[PDB]
Amino acid sequence: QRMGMVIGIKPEHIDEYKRLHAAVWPAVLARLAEAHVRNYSIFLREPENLLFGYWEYHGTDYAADMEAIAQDPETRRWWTFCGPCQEPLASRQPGEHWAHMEEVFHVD
Amino acid sequence: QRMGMVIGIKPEHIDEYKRLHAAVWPAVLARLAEAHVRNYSIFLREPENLLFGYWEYHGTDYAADMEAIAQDPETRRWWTFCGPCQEPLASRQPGEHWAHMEEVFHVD
Repeated sequence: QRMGMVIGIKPEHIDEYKRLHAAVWPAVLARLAEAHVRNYSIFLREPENLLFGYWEYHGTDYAADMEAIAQDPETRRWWTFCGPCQEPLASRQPGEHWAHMEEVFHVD
Repeated sequence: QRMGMVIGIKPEHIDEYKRLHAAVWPAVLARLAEAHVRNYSIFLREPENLLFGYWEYHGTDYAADMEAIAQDPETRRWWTFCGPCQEPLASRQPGEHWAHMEEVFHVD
């Protein structure tokens, strides 16, 4: 089960965002493995200033495991550094930070 | 070796684009495997009207295999139907159709 998501990034914080993601806290990565997320990549487009997230989720209850991560106190701390670099899409859904995208094609 | 790429889509052709990619010609899919492209997904964002492509390339000379595909007469026919649905990024590089994105994070 694949997922693609998109969020804006403030251009003055691209280098900071990059620096953070060159060394993600190993427990945050462990919290993500624990929620069955695998093969997770983030890609940057300039000058449109967009981040595109891609990951494969091998779990059973997505909205559960996502709420699990969301109150793990150390992941919560981590997001205090990512967030101010980010610019959630004005067109996103209520409750969304990253905006979910619709898969229209796959081939193994 | 992962790749992420982005292109715009004309919103009046989203349904056509979706219809085409629900049943891609098997020879196009086969020539893509021939060029070592695997786990290839495309995602749609509305209302921003962006397509985000993701694939993993297990080859050894990317720029070669990408012009192998590019004059395979069936794949060229195929692109006669995708292209007109698409809107290449004004900010893209000369010679680009889809625009390359920079990976800034990965975890297995």
